[PDB]
Formats: sequence, structure tokens, C-alpha cells
Amino acid sequence: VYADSFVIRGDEVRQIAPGQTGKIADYNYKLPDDFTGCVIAWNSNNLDSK
Amino acid sequence: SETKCTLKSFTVEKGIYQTSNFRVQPTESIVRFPNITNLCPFGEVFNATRFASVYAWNRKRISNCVADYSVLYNSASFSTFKCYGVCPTKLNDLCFTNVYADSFVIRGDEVRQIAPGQTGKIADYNYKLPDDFTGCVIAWNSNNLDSKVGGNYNYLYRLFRKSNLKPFERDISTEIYQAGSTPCNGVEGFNCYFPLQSYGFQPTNGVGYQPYRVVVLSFELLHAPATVCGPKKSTNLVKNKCVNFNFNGLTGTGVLTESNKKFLPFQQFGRDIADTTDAVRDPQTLEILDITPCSFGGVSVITPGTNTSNQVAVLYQDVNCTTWRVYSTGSNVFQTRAGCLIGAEHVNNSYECDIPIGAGICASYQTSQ
Amino acid sequence: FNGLTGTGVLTESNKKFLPFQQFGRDIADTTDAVRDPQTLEILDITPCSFGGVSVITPGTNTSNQVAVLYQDVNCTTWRVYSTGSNVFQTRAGCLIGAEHVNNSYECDIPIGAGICASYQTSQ
Amino acid sequence: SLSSTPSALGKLQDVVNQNAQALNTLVKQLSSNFGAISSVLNDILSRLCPPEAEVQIDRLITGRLQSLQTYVTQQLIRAAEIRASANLAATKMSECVL
Amino acid sequence: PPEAEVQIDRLITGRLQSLQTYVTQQLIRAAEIRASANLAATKMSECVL
Amino acid sequence: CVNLTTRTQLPPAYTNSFTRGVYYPDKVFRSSVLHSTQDLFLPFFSNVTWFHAIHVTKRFDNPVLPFNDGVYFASTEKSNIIRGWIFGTTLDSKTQSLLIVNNATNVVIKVCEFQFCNDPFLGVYYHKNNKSWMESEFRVYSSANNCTFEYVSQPFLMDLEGKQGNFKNLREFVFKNIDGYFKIYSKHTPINLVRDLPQGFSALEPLVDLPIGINITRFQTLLALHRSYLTPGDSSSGWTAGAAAYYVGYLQPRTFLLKYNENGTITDAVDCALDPL
Amino acid sequence: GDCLGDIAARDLICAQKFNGLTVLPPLLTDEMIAQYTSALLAGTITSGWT
Amino acid sequence: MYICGDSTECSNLLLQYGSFCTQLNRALTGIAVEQDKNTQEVFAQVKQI
Amino acid sequence: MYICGDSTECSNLLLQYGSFCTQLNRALTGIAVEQDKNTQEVFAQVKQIYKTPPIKDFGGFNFSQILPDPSKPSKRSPIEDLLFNKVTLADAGFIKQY
Ligand SMILES: *[C@@H]1O[C@H](CO)[C@@H](O[C@@H]2O[C@H](CO)[C@@H](O)[C@H](O)[C@H]2NC(C)=O)[C@H](O)[C@H]1NC(C)=O
Ligand SMILES: *[C@@H]1O[C@H](CO)[C@@H](O[C@@H]2O[C@H](CO)[C@@H](O)[C@H](O)[C@H]2NC(C)=O)[C@H](O)[C@H]1NC(C)=O
Ligand SMILES: *[C@@H]1O[C@H](CO)[C@@H](O[C@@H]2O[C@H](CO)[C@@H](O)[C@H](O)[C@H]2NC(C)=O)[C@H](O)[C@H]1NC(C)=O
Ligand SMILES: *[C@@H]1O[C@H](CO)[C@@H](O[C@@H]2O[C@H](CO)[C@@H](O)[C@H](O)[C@H]2NC(C)=O)[C@H](O)[C@H]1NC(C)=O
Ligand SMILES: *[C@@H]1O[C@H](CO)[C@@H](O[C@@H]2O[C@H](CO)[C@@H](O)[C@H](O)[C@H]2NC(C)=O)[C@H](O)[C@H]1NC(C)=O
Ligand SMILES: *[C@@H]1O[C@H](CO)[C@@H](O)[C@H](O)[C@H]1NC(C)=O
Ligand SMILES: *[C@@H]1O[C@H](CO)[C@@H](O)[C@H](O)[C@H]1NC(C)=O
Ligand SMILES: *[C@@H]1O[C@H](CO)[C@@H](O)[C@H](O)[C@H]1NC(C)=O
Ligand SMILES: *[C@@H]1O[C@H](CO)[C@@H](O)[C@H](O)[C@H]1NC(C)=O
Ligand SMILES: *[C@@H]1O[C@H](CO)[C@@H](O)[C@H](O)[C@H]1NC(C)=O
Ligand SMILES: *[C@@H]1O[C@H](CO)[C@@H](O)[C@H](O)[C@H]1NC(C)=O
Ligand SMILES: *[C@@H]1O[C@H](CO)[C@@H](O)[C@H](O)[C@H]1NC(C)=O
Ligand SMILES: *[C@@H]1O[C@H](CO)[C@@H](O)[C@H](O)[C@H]1NC(C)=O
Repeated sequence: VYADSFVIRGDEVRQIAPGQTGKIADYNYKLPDDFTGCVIAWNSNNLDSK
Repeated sequence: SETKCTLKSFTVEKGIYQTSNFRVQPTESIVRFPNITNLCPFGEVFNATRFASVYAWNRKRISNCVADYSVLYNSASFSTFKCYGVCPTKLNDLCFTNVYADSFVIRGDEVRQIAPGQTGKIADYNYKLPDDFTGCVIAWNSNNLDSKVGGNYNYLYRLFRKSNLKPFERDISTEIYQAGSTPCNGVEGFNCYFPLQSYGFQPTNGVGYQPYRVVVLSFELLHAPATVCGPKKSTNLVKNKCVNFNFNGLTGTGVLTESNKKFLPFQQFGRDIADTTDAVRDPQTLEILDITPCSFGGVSVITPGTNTSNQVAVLYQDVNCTTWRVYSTGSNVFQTRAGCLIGAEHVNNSYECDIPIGAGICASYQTSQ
Repeated sequence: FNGLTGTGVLTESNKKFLPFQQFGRDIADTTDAVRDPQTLEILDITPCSFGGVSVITPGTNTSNQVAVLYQDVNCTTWRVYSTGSNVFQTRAGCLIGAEHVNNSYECDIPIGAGICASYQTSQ
Repeated sequence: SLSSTPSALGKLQDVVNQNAQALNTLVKQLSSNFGAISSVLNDILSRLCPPEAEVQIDRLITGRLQSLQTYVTQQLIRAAEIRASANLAATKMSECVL
Repeated sequence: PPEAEVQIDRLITGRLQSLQTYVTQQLIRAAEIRASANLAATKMSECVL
Repeated sequence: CVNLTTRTQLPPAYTNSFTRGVYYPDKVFRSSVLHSTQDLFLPFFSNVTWFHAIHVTKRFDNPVLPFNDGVYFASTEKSNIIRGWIFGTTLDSKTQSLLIVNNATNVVIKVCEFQFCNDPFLGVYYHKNNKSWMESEFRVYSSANNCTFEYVSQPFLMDLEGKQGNFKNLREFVFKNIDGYFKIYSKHTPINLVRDLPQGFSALEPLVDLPIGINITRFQTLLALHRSYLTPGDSSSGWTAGAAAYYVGYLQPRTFLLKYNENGTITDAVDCALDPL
Repeated sequence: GDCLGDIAARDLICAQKFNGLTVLPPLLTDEMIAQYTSALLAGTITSGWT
Repeated sequence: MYICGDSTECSNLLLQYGSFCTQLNRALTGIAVEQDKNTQEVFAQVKQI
Repeated sequence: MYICGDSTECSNLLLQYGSFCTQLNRALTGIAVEQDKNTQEVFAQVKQIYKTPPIKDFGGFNFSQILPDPSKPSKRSPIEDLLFNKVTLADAGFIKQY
């Protein structure tokens, strides 16, 4: 069991999934097509914005 | 060993076993795409000053370009992107034929309707996408472009219609809709309605009421000459060898040779009796090539029991032995009517049959055996 | 009927449905009866198609005349494709498009139930 | 008589036709999609990724195995009929010839 | 269609399987009947004629 | 627009479609093979309506016909009289419709909220001076608002000369309107006929696939008129019907067994629903 | 018309026909078999085994 | 009739399996023919009535 | 080859069905073996290969159409040669090269 963690823009959340393309899926964080696990995300506008 | 694995045993009894087929591997790959040098009009499709009303959407033809989607990475951000044909990770390995980009502006809550199987004002009266669909639907928020403080009323949608639209139809007429029994001869009274309404797009609207720009990219794959290709680099064409290949997105393994087939001008691929591609027209030189599978077959093994010795002879049914498509020459080559037998001595003494091979020939283990 | 679609021939039925039953079914769980939504009449549903068709063919390298046998037609609208003006009723079906002769012969193309056919003479 | 009437040997011609048609059938049956988007494995693989591609490939694998099982069953049935004929022929050789 | 065709295909495959089962059983039975018929034919020649 | 007069009253003729109406159903090459396929095809030996233009009993047929989900159209010509078609629903400026014409210089395809003429036509005037046949009138529509599709071919010069003798050119087309696309298949075959359609077999090849997006329920055929020094100067009666004919059939879902020869040409076909044989 | 009329019977023969299952007649009818059997007996009785 | 029951959508989907239906009937036809042959082998040995 | 056609991804997926492929070939092998057994049961009943004597009279009985014809490349009787030229086989040898 491992927990990967990072911050991205809301429109890019859709890329953290098997089979996706885009800046994150292709160059920053590629999740495999064969994947067991859960992807969880939440808004942090009041924490990570200035 | 192949026989041992097939039989799930570490011991093999005396006799003949079949052992798959003689196969060869490809040594290099060939990639052939038409030499299209222009980049697709991503700017015009996605960076347009104005988009059409959903009731009267645009349909632009795209051809003779390279679909390098990465040009959008430092500019656009999309909230929605979904492909109903190809998995997005493979778009760059393919070529496309009848490629069109439909475009319009709708409210955010209506974005969910641009999909197969949906209902609602857009899906039923403005833009119906077919149940059988190949393409990708892409959309993004345009609140800072398409909204005005007093309301941007330049975007219209159809609210009233008598029946639902069929796929990709447009209806831009402005007849008065009759809801009741009244003839509605330009009346627009209690039971008569003008069919179109504007969206009040304002910068302070909540998200579901903000405008979204929608682009639908329709396409067809692998059955016609390419006009649009992804950004793959081509290679040289290698003939008369077992190779891997990609011809306009169609991949496979085989031996490419010159063909005497003539294709009609609109035919890109040809097929055999089992509907398997067996010929292609090369994308840069319009030469027809035939494709023959690399593998062929006819292999079996003559085995003394393994509890006696590990010497075996191998029969190649489709090899004449007068590179023979054999695993080893073996220095003991006997051609029979049943195949080329390698690894057995040929003697002139006839005997009672022991391990039958075929076509009048048998084998045995005999004497220094 | 209330969202349940299909194709068939609707006829009056002698079935009685319990008050809570809207549809009835056969041994293959296929609806075979409905209660009409406005008039509470029970209707039976019979499939439109039925069957029994075969073609008697002289080789096509000789002629294109054929005769058609209808196994489930008595011919005495007959549920046939054409009357043909040459109608012979046999125990194997209604044979349309063949002449009936009183000369017995050795069997050539067997039809069934003692009847055979052949192509013979202006043939 | 044998020269004049070719049908005399229909019994032997029939076993070389039937066991040839059987293989031509297996090749032709490869064109069926068996519920898949395409009968060609390469189209499935060039357009789809594993989470979906494996479903389409499995539809074809199951269908092709079914075709092969059908073939084998028919050949086993035919083989039994041939054996019976061969046993009769062997009996006649002993009782009519020897 | 995107879903309906899956459900329809499940039924088509199942019905073809039922028909293949039927045909295979009839072929096996037919072989047994033929053997009986050959015996009967033999007896007609050897017991009656 | 002009309302034409001086036409006699005749019943429609009917003919036998025989084995016409097959088109290549794919864009894949295959050869020396029989292939079974299902599509909308003209049924074999179907009832084809025969329309005719002839001066003589003056006849000039340009009726509105139903489209019925797919149309087989064919014509026999000696002198380029059939010029085009109108496809749509009401054809009265309320909805969009498709106009496909050959105006002797360009092939023009437009989709607009056209208001069509009751008797749409094109025409050619014969100048006895210098013996010339020239394109003159073009009626067809009174208005064309809110155009969404437009194409014009490169220029060409069509031969507008009137001709004597038999028909020399057989043109066949198949029109379909599926999922927003107007598909056209076609073939041009040399002929030598006095009347009616020839028997024989030829498959049509795809020509265009137009991204139109409109509803087509009816269509109308556009014929050219001939005018000359020999006719009255009145625009409704001052005309010649020339000599041309066309045939209209309708497509139905059918299964065909198509025969491809060694070079991948369809040479024959079986209509699987024609009869038990 | 016999299967359509007599619904109540729930005749298995009609159920089979409506589902495409067809039973075909034999070429030799019982009357023809009877003639062959009678011929064999006449032969056996008047010209036994010849 | 067995598989689709005259449903049009099924009939079109079933086209891809048409080669299997043809094979099923070739087998049944072969059985049906043998049944008449069996009858003749047993009862039609003497052609003099 | 029948199922995957050398597609690598299919070949790996097909591994789960390997026990079915093995079973199909055991059945086919069993048939193939029986075919040679049938031939021997019918024709190899006598293991003494008796030579036809130089022809001497048989009392007027002429067996030349059943006895092998020595002038032929294959020692078949006139009748056998006729039988061989009437039944037509699918191929004419067992070697077909790539
Ligand atoms: C395509 O056009 C036809 C003709 O205008 C439309 O069909 C008519 O629909 C109205 C409203 O239900 C009926 O009162 C008419 O009787 C119909 N006419 C005919 C000839 O069928 C059809 O609905 C249109 N297609 C679409 C998708 O809107
Ligand atoms: C293998 O190929 C040869 C040709 O290269 C085939 O033909 C025979 O070749 C030998 C060469 O030593 C000649 O002596 C024979 O006369 C040739 N035979 C004929 C009929 O021309 C040979 O048949 C092939 N082998 C097999 C098993 O097919
Ligand atoms: C076809 O229907 C008739 C009744 O309409 C069946 O019955 C015979 O009809 C004929 C009419 O000419 C009479 O002469 C016979 O006497 C009737 N037979 C009996 C037993 O009553 C006829 O059997 C039906 N045909 C078939 C093949 O079933
Ligand atoms: C056939 O139609 C075309 C298209 O409408 C006509 O060409 C146009 O003519 C106008 C008037 O001179 C020009 O302003 C346009 O620019 C032309 N369009 C194109 C694409 O060139 C053409 O003149 C017509 N020909 C005949 C004989 O009627
Ligand atoms: C068996 O019969 C054949 C005829 O069927 C004899 O062969 C013929 O012999 C004569 C010479 O006496 C030749 O002129 C003929 O051409 C031969 N005919 C054929 C078909 O070859 C044969 O000699 C006889 N053998 C015996 C032992 O009687
Ligand atoms: C859209 O315009 C901006 C400038 O406003 C530019 O930086 C961006 O690259 C353009 N996007 C595309 C796809 O051309
Ligand atoms: C470019 O395409 C043309 C036409 O298909 C072809 O003849 C040519 O060899 C290609 N390559 C280059 C470098 O021009
Ligand atoms: C309305 O429903 C009733 C009860 O089901 C029925 O008897 C009647 O015929 C229906 N139609 C009208 C017009 O009332
Ligand atoms: C032609 O006649 C119709 C009535 O049948 C009329 O509505 C139309 O306006 C007339 N057109 C012209 C050009 O006179
Ligand atoms: C249809 O064709 C037949 C000939 O097969 C002809 O007798 C009949 O009059 C035609 N009717 C129509 C409406 O075309
Ligand atoms: C022929 O003469 C007429 C005048 O009568 C003129 O209008 C026409 O353009 C001339 N044709 C040619 C080809 O010059
Ligand atoms: C249709 O034409 C009218 C003018 O008659 C115009 O006001 C309206 O905006 C046009 N509609 C479209 C979709 O172009
Ligand atoms: C096929 O093409 C070749 C080469 O042009 C030609 O000789 C042959 O006659 C053609 N065959 C047919 C059936 O058209």
C-alpha cells in the first residue's frame, strides 16, 4: 500500500486515471492501464492559493 | 522441450509429437504515413473569436494536416474530454479519414447532454449525437469570453419542437410553435411560441449557468485513405523480410512484397476471404504491396523415449531441403515425401515399422545408438 | 402495450387474468397474452410467421423453373408466394409450379410421402 | 462401367470433399466478429487500450475456440463412421477374398 | 444500442449453443440408428432371403 | 420564376429495373470472392417509374417525387437535358434544402432556405445566327437565404448542342441521406438505345459524401428547356422539350451476394429476397 | 389457422413450429413399406430363398 | 426463428453468425437423407413386387 | 495460428485456455492414428507378399485387368489405374513450400 500525493488544477483532475492523455497523464504522473487502487481528490483553494 | 511442456511432463515416451509450427520473428519495424507537413488548425477551432449558437452549430471539414494535439498544452485547459472510439493514448498512432469539427456554446449544466443516449433540450432539439459514434467530445469554460455584465444574449437555443432530431441534423427555421389548437399564424399568443430563446450569460452566474465552448470531433478509422494523421515519424520501406508495420494506423506483422493487384482510387486496403488485410497501398508511393504472414509451419518431433536418450530427429513437412526454414541443419538431412527429416541417419535396410513417420518411412533407435 | 413491444396477430382470448396480472406468458416465458389498457379485454398474441417452405430445383445449368413446396398449406389467400396456376396437393405439402401426372416412375428428386419430381418434355 | 459412370466412386469422392469443406469452413469462419467490433485482432489492438481491448479480444478467442471444437466434434463423428466402414471392408476381405 | 447489443449478443450466443447441442446429439443418435438399420438390412438378407 | 404551359396529359410509364442499382458497398479491395452484404439497394426486378421529355404530344416531366429513404435515379440522354436535382421537405423557404445543378459552366451545390419555383427549369437558346447553343435561363428558385453549405466546381464547358439519333449516355445515381450525410454513388456507361433502360449489370462507385445535416423527404428533377427562333416568344409557351428520359426507383434493405472478379470489379449479384431460388 | 384458432390446446406441435423447429415426412409411406414387406413374403412363401 | 423470433434488430445482428446456421442445417440435412436411405436398405432389397 | 494469427497480445491472453487446445489435438491425433490402423486392418491381413507367377494358363481365365500392369510407373492393374484417375484429391503431394 502506497499513497502518492500532489497538487494540480481542477481541470486536470480528470487525467488521473487509466487510459488518459494530457499534460499530467503524459509528462508528470502516469497511472497504469492495469491498476488497483483508489483515486481521491479535493478542492484546496483556501489552502494552496495566494 | 516444447513437447515436454505440452504434455506437462518431464518424461516423454517413444513416438512422434507435433510441436507447433516453424515461425520466424520480425527484425525491424516499418512505419508509413503520408508526408503531410501542415499542422491542423487547432487555433481556428479552439481559439475562435466567436462560436455558433447551439441551435445553428458549425461543421468544419478538416483535412491534409497533422493532428499534433500537444500544441494545446500550453494554452487550453479542458474540463471535459471524452472519446467514444479510440482510447486517447492511441490517438497519436492513428490516421483519420472523414474528420469534422462541430462547434457551439451551451450552459455548463447542458454539457452532460453532448453524448450518445442522452435527452434534454440540447440532445433532443439542437444537437443530437448518434448512438453509434466515433469521435471525441471536448469542452471548456468560457465565462470570461462569452459573458457580459448586462447579459450576453447572442447565444440561442431551441426550446420548442414537434419531434426529436436525428443525428447531426440542423434546423434553423423560425416557425411559430403550436402548443395548442390555435393555427399560430404569426400570433405568438397563449398557445403559440417563438421556438428559440437566448441564454442570459452573465459573469456572475453560478457554474451551471456559465457558458461552455464545445467542440465535437467526428471521425472514421482504418477503412479509407488518410487525410489527417497523428504526429508519427515514418521510416523506410523494407521489402521481402519479416517485419512489423504500421500503415496509416493499421498495424501487423508480415512479409511485404510487390503486388499485381490494382486498387480503385478510393480503396486503401484490400482483404482476403477471412476479412484480414492482405494488401495495402503505400502512403507515399502509391504502390500496392501484398502481405504474407511470416510463419508457415509443418513441424514434428521423433523421440526415442527420454528414459533412453535425449537425441531427437525433427521433421519439417513443408521443407524440401533441395536457409531452409529449419531450426538447425544437423549434418544429417534426409528428404522424404513427408517432409525434410533432420537428425536421423538414412539406411538401406528395410525393417518392420517402429515409429511411423509417414509416406512409407519409419524410424527407430539402433546401434553407439 | 404499455411499453411492451412486439409483432404478432391479436385475437380475442378466453384467458382470465387475476386482477393484478397485466401480461401472460408461454412455456418459453414469452408474452402470449395481454390485457388491453383501455378496455379490459384479454387478447392472445400469435406470431405472424409460421413456415414450411422448400424449393425443388432442376439444375440451374439446365433451367430456371422451380417448384415450391409449402408443408403447412392445404390449398383446399393460402399463405403462399404465388398461386402459380399448377397446384398439386400432396401429403408433404402444397406443391406449386409442378404438373401432376398419372405415370409412375423411378424416383428422381424425392419430395416426400411417396411423391418425387423430375424435369421432362418443351420441358 | 467404371469409366462410363463417375458416380460409382461417389462414395470415395465424398470423403475427400467433406473433409476439405470442413477446413475451408474453418478459415471462412474467421471473418465472424462473434459480437466484437472487428474480426481483426489488429484493429482492436490499434484502437483500444487493455481495459476494453481485452474484452474484445476475449470475445474473439472464445468464438474461435468454439469453431475449433465444432470441427473436432464433427471429425470424431465422421471418424467413427469411417471406422465402421473400414471394419466392414476388413470383414469382407477375410470372408469374400480369403 | 451501446448496451442493448450486449444483451442481445448474450442471448444469440446462448441460443446458438443450444442449437449446436441439439445437432450434435442428433448426429450421435443418427449413427446409432444407422448401425441398427445396417443390422436389420443384414438380417433381411440372411434370415429372410 | 415561370409557370410553363402547353403540355399534354399522359399517364406515367413503368419499367423493369432488372439487375440495376448495385453499388460498391465498401472502400476495401477484394477479388475472386463472393461477398454477402446488407444495405439499402434497389430490389431486383422492381417497378421503376419512367418519366420522359419529348417535343413531338409535347411532354416535359419535372414532378416532385417522394425520396422514401433512398433513391435510385437513372437517365438516358443524347444532349445534356437533365441538369440536376432539388432535395428537401417543403421546398418553400421555411426550411433548408439542397440544390445540386450543372449550369453548363460549374457544378454547384448549395444548401439554403430556398424558395423554389413551381416549375423549376434551366434552359438553352439556339441562335441560328452563328449556329450556337447557349445557356440562358436559370430559374429554379426565387430566393436563397441562410446558406450553410456551398461548393462550386472548377469551370468547364458543357456541350449544349441538340442531338438526333439514339440515346448515347446512361447515367446512374444512388442517393442516400444517412446520419446527416448525403451520399452519392454513380456510373457513366456508353449506350445506343431508342427507349427504356438496357439490361445488364454494372456497379456504381462512390462519388461524394456531403456533410449537410438536413431532412429530405421529397425531391424534384431539373430539366433544361430549349428555345429558338422556331418557337413563340411567350415565356410560358415558347419552348421545346427536346428528347431525354429518366427512371426512378426506390431502395429497400436487402441482402445481396456480390461477385468480385479477379481485378475486384463487381460483375454479378444475387438479390437474396427476390424469390426462393 | 389451426394453431391460431386452437390456442387453448397449447399444442406442443404448434409451439415447435412457431420457434422454427420442423418435422419432415419420410419418402416411403407406410403403404409403400407394406407393399415391400408383402412382396418379400410372397417371394419367401412361393420361391423360398431363390 | 429460433434465435430472434422475428425481432428485426436481432436478425441484423445475427448476420455475423450466418455461417454457423448454414453449418447446423448441413448436418441436419445429412441426417434426414440417411433416414430414407436406411429405410431403403432394409426394405427395398427386392425390386420385383 | 488459428485463433491469434501471431498477435502477441492474443497469444498471451490465450495461455489461460491452453488446456483446451491440448484437448483438441489429443482428439485429432486419435483420429489420425485410427486412419492408419483402418488401412492396415483392410489391406495388411497377409504378411507374405506372394508374387504373381510368370503367366501360365489358368484354364482360359484372363486376370490381366486385375493383376498389376508392369509397363506402368506405378504397378497398378488397369482397373486400379482407372479408379485412381476418377477419385480427385485436394492436393498432389504433401510438400508445399513457404
Ligand atoms: C422530416 O420531415 C417530415 C415532413 O415534414 C416530418 O414528418 C411530419 O411530422 C409532423 C409532426 O409529427 C406530422 O404531422 C406530418 O404528418 C409528418 N409528415 C410526414 C410525411 O411524415 C419529420 O418529422 C421530419 N423529421 C424530423 C427529424 O424532424
Ligand atoms: C524438391 O525440389 C526438386 C527440384 O529442385 C523437385 O524435382 C526433382 O529434383 C531432382 C533433383 O535431384 C531431379 O533429379 C528430379 O528429376 C526432379 N523431379 C521432377 C518430377 O522433375 C523435387 O520433387 C522436390 N521434392 C519434393 C519432395 O517435392
Ligand atoms: C384439406 O382439407 C380437407 C377439408 O376441407 C380435408 O378433408 C377431405 O376433404 C376432401 C375435399 O374434396 C373430401 O373429399 C375428403 O373426404 C375429406 N377427408 C376426410 C377424412 O374427411 C383434407 O384431408 C385436407 N388435406 C390434407 C393433406 O390434410
Ligand atoms: C454557374 O454558377 C456559378 C456559381 O454561382 C456562377 O459563378 C459566379 O458568378 C458571379 C457573377 O459573375 C461571380 O460574382 C462569382 O464569383 C462566381 N462564382 C465562382 C465560384 O466563380 C457561374 O457564372 C454560373 N454559370 C452559368 C452559365 O450560369
Ligand atoms: C486378356 O485380354 C486382353 C484384351 O482385353 C488381351 O490383350 C490384347 O492382346 C492382343 C494380342 O493378342 C492385342 O492386339 C490387343 O491390343 C490387347 N488388348 C489390350 C487392351 O491390351 C490379353 O492378352 C489377354 N490375356 C490373357 C492371359 O488371356
Ligand atoms: C490562443 O491565443 C493566445 C493569445 O491570446 C496564445 O498565447 C495561444 O497560444 C493561442 N492558442 C492556440 C491553440 O493557438
Ligand atoms: C512526398 O509525397 C510525394 C507524393 O505522395 C512522394 O512522391 C514523395 O516521395 C514524398 N517524399 C518527399 C521527401 O517528397
Ligand atoms: C377511457 O378509459 C375508460 C376506462 O378504462 C374506457 O372505458 C374508455 O373507453 C376510455 N376512452 C374514452 C374516450 O373515454
Ligand atoms: C404558378 O401557379 C401557382 C398555383 O398553382 C401559384 O401559386 C404560383 O405563384 C405561380 N407561379 C408563377 C411564376 O406564376
Ligand atoms: C408494376 O409492374 C407490373 C409488371 O411486372 C405492371 O403490370 C404494373 O402495371 C406496374 N404498376 C406500377 C404502379 O408500376
Ligand atoms: C450569335 O449571334 C447572336 C446575335 O443574334 C449573339 O447574341 C451570340 O452571342 C452570337 N454567338 C457567338 C458564339 O458569337
Ligand atoms: C435566417 O434569416 C433571417 C433573415 O430573413 C435572419 O434574421 C436570421 O438570423 C437567419 N438565421 C440563421 C441561423 O442564419
Ligand atoms: C484483369 O486485368 C488484366 C490486366 O489489365 C486483364 O488482362 C484481364 O482481362 C482482366 N480480367 C477481367 C475479368 O476483367
